[PDB]
Amino acid sequence: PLGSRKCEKAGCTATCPVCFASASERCAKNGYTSRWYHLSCGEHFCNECFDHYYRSHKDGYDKYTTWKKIWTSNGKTEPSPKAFMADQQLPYWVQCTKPECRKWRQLTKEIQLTPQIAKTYRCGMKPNSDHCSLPEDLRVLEVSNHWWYSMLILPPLLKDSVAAPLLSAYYPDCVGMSPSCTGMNRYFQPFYQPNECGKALCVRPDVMELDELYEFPEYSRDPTMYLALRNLILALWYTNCKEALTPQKCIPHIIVRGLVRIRCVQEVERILYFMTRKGLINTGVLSVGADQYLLPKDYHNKSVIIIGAGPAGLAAARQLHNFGIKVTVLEAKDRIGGRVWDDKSFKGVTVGRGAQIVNGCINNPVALMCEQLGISMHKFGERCDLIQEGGRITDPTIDKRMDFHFNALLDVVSEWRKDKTQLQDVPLGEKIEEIYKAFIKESGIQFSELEGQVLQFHLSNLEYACGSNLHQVSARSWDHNEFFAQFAGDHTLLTPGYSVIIEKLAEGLDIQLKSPVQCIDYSGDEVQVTTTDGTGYSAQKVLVTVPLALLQKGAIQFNPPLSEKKMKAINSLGAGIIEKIALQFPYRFWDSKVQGADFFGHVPPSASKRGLFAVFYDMDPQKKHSVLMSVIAGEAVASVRTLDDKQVLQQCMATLRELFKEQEVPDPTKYFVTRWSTDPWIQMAYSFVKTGGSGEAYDIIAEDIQGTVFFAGEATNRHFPQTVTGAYLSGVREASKIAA
Amino acid sequence: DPHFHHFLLSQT
Ligand SMILES: Cc1cc2nc3c(=O)[nH]c(=O)nc-3n(C[C@H](O)[C@H](O)[C@H](O)COP(=O)(O)OP(=O)(O)OC[C@H]3O[C@@H](n4cnc5c(N)ncnc54)[C@H](O)[C@@H]3O)c2cc1C
Ligand SMILES: [Zn+2]
Ligand SMILES: [Zn+2]
Ligand SMILES: [Zn+2]
Repeated sequence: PLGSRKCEKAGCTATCPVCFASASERCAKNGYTSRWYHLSCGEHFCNECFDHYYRSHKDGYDKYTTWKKIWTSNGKTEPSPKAFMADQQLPYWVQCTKPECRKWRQLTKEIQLTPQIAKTYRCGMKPNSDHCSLPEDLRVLEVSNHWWYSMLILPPLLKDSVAAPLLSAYYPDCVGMSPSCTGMNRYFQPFYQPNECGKALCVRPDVMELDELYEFPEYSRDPTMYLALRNLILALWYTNCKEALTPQKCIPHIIVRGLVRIRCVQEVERILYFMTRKGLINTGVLSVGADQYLLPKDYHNKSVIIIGAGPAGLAAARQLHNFGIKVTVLEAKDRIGGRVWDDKSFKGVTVGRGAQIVNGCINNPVALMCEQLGISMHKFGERCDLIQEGGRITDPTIDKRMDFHFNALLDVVSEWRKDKTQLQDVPLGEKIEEIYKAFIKESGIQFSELEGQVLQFHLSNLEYACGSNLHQVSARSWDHNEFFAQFAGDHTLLTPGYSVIIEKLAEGLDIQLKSPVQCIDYSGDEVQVTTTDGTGYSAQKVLVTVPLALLQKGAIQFNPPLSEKKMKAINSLGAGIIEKIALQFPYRFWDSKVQGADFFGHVPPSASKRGLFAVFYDMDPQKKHSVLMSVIAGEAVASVRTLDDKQVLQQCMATLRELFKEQEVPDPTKYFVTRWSTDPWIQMAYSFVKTGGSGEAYDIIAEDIQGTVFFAGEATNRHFPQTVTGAYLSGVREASKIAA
Repeated sequence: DPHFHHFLLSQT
């Protein structure tokens, strides 16, 4: 009767507190003590065990001080006795893995929980009967109660998290890991480093993102538990991206003392499903069987028609199929891929007629997919000599000088734009030419004919990037996407081709080729989708991923029609265009002059030849086979429209013979010339912002109609326009919206 | 600032 049997904590539901520490010879056990300390509704320790560590004259004080020091030196939270108890003394809980038992059990205080123990535990297991039949401790079912966590004192801190090696620059308790704790693909950098500049597809490990706050508002007050589990989940995905990450896989990696572990295990499942739906994990070319769908059955009860089987359409279809949702894709052409189309008949080389370069590999879904497929990319060398007609290699200082001036011209454009509205937008090309003449006139510096020709090369590089002569592109908005964090790291040639990724995304999906959509009717209960031959399809939801030019032409009839606001956005973007030529030779004639560089430039003879085979690419990085690819950009696409393939070839060969004037150039034995501009279902290479337009147009086009008609494709990605990467992510984006 | 945020977790 001297002492208490009531917990210190007001509102606590523990009618009988027992001490979990039994660290002091004087432990009150289950009897009366001065004060019962409350870690949770089911966990308390007595006053003398408190004192055993807390007071200097007691034997557990030595342990407390050494822990307090470590906690203090690499931690941010207070090193209180409750914190010491929760980190070092609270006994572990583990769930029996027998499918028909599944009961939670407390381990004896000396046992250190490990992943292997958690993986295989069953009732009764010890390092040295009828154990499953014994009743489950009553405090377990209590953890489910809404209030349980609120009555828990300190947030859990994870031990030996798979995330820890990646977060060594953070204080562990800011990322939900314990301060007392002591060959991943180099393109996987999912976590921001402290005060590192923006990069694409990166999370702060210590801050919840907007969508995370939105889905789990209960964590806005204290995100520790969420952050620890989200970071763990991401770290697990990236350590093995070739298989689906499941709750069962995560649970053995959640290591924390106490009943709170139960709360953690109960939460990791919801967090995992969220990250799956959003496309952060369980993604890329991962494919899962009917018995292994990535989201629970409550997401499964819907049907989707996806129009177009390019990167965007296939990404969405792959995501939704993997989730367990019913998906049908309708593709106009006799092949899947869209602006991914590879030619594999070149001896020992894959040459893309469309996409083949990866711009920024760090965190790039394409790099993730290369890892999953076990394929290699080739990082481009820096060297690109500018070769003149006929033969002269341009002085690198001239190259660098004119590049500097071209960028200076762009810099003053970004000054001029600061006080202009869309109604005041001028062509970038017009504005450059104007500023150039103003600079030429003011300081009377005359550039040589060559310097002028090299400026022209640099100009053609920007026309190349935009897919247009710069007189059609917005001075205000040309580089709008740079406002957002962009993909860091290597620029690579995807040697095996994007087709390898496309084929994997598509495998096992329901895809209807040669089924060009002509009508989408969303006025009724289900969407009615009609092909050009009158074939009928229906689903609850429809995703449109057709190219921008095809929306601009109105090739698909929408009932009800698209809004004026959408039409204005659609028409405010440009349908950019480049074409490619590929040439196979009997031998590598360029080796003597090019000396293993990945590419060489071609200085335009005059303004009228700008963009006409500006850059040639050596298509075998192993330097064995002889294939060159070149590009036709800007005004040069026009000059080529009325030429047949033989004639384009002639001009290319004439160019090469001028570039390598001092030597013989063999005849090509195989070639292609692309005609994307006149491919009826494509009609372009990639989007750009036309004069008067805004980057916002990408968002407006991306906006769903009545949660019923959805839009994806490169021209719907404001952060990452133009690219296979951006198209892929737009598909992942829409799959998330659709699955919600 | 949108110069930083994760594209897939900034959709709301
Ligand atoms: C020559 C060239 C070079 C490029 N280089 C690169 C590069 O190096 N790196 C890079 O990242 N990107 C590059 N791109 C751009 C990139 O290929 C595209 O951004 C990307 O493929 C777009 O994906 P998508 O899914 O959005 O559209 P698409 O790939 O175009 O696919 C859309 C699909 O819609 C189908 N379709 C259209 N209308 C209908 C209809 N009515 N009914 C049914 N189906 C329809 C089309 O047939 C097509 O298959 C290049 C493009 C070209 C043309
Ligand atoms: Zn209590
Ligand atoms: Zn005690
Ligand atoms: Zn059991």
